[PDB]
Amino acid sequence: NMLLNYVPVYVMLPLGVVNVDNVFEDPDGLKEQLLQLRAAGVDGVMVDVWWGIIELKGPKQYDWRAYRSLLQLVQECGLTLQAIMSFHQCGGNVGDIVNIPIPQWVLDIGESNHDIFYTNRSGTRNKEYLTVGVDNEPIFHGRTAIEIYSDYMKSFRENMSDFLESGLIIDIEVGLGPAGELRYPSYPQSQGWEFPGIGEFQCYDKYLKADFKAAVARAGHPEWELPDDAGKYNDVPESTGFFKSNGTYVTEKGKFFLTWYSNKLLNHGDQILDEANKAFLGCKVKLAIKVSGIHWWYKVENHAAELTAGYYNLNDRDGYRPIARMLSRHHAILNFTCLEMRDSEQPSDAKSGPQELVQQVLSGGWREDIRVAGQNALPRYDATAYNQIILNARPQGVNNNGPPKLSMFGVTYLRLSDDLLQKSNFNIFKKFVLKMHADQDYCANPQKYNHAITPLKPSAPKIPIEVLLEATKPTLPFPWLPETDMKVDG
Ligand SMILES: OC[C@H]1O[C@H](O[C@H]2[C@H](O)[C@@H](O)[C@@H](O)O[C@@H]2CO)[C@H](O)[C@@H](O)[C@@H]1O
Ligand SMILES: OC[C@H]1O[C@H](O[C@H]2[C@H](O)[C@@H](O)[C@H](O)O[C@@H]2CO)[C@H](O)[C@@H](O)[C@@H]1O
Repeated sequence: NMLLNYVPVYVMLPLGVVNVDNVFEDPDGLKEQLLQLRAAGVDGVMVDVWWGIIELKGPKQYDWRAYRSLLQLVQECGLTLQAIMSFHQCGGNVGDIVNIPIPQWVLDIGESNHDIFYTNRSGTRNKEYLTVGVDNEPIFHGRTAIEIYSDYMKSFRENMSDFLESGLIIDIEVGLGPAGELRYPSYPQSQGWEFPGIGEFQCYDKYLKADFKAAVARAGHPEWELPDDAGKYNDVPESTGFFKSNGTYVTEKGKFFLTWYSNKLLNHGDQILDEANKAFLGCKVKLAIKVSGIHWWYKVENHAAELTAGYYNLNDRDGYRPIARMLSRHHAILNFTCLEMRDSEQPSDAKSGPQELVQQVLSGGWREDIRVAGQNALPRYDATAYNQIILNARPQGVNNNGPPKLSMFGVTYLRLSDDLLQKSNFNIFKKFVLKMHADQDYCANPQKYNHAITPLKPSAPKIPIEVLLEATKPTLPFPWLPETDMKVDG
């Protein structure tokens, strides 16, 4: 049956649907929009559950009331929900039209200890997320950063228990860094970064610097220092000593640093996911993390932008499959957030390969036998964008005999706005939804298309770092069709 080819579609809700004062501002307005989505066959919606709004007053001072009202409305509108545990700030990244800082009480501690923030070589502190350096430092009124995240998710589970039991929440997206993505804030617009700048390493806070120094000492090179020839945010790779041909990134010193830098993210994610598995154990939901799509400079040997973000990906070293393998022990979903771009849409001087990057990441995930989901990186309303998303959703097209050999677990569309609802735009979006559903009508029971969700099982045993890194072995991607067999153009 064709339903086996069905890929669910979710729509992101506006940022700030619940304001900084923890108030569900316009219920009636959202309702009408939500009903529009329901009639269009949309499967569900995605929302940020902002740490800065909920635990604002103080440690463990949670107020879940506004979010309970929101979930109630979504449920009433016949939609499922993807809940993001947003432990980051809204404001300094593209599209952030509202300002939502992390909890003030955490920022107060940051006033006396500036090193709890990601820091660049110049010493600029980025306050949008707590550095991985303090994940296990008990400096937040007795708790470590990971315990804060853990306590938050547990409180969410217990306070939204009725919604979880009724099957409203489809998956929990665990925020692991800037914009909720597992990465370093290497391209901060708030510090002047501009596409296609290579970005900057963010390992200069005292905790990470100390860890690095101890690490190189144990490696027999106590004199090694953090990169000091990597240039600045808006530089191009060839103008730096670190990324130029035969540069530092290829020396023993450089390879050690890059391995150390990227391993911190793998462990950061693995440790917090452990806490997430415990908090939602037994619940009928799946866990997911977000991986950013850094396509600029992907076409040059150095992959500079990926490297500064923490993805140690080179033409001869797969820096994404290790993440996918890590996720397998948690039975988690890899949500890749750059699914709509085509290489030709990028300026030539950016050496951008979003199409190839997508193929590499998705293939790596299917290779490791984990579920892969996606999302468009920038707002798009045109058919070419939707057609590219549909292609990536089912790389080899639909199968009339049974399930397609390759398919994504779901796609989340950014974002709900008045522009999307405009007659012509919404008309195209409806066709997009239809094609994602493989020409089938909206299907309320996920079991029908083999998406039944069972109780969350405890994570499998810890996988040693050396085993995760075996996944760095380059592999050929799965074959992609030149264009989808389910085009919106009709
Ligand atoms: O509301 C979810 C999320 O949206 C934005 O982050 C997006 C970003 O805009 C995309 O380009 C891509 O990177 O995926 C991100 C994660 O979904 C907000 O900036 C972020 O704060 C927010 O959590
Ligand atoms: O900010 C991260 C995103 O940067 C680029 O997006 C640019 C886009 O290329 C440019 O035309 C527009 O004016 O600004 C946006 C925002 O910087 C990348 O193309 C995206 O993949 C990144 O997510």
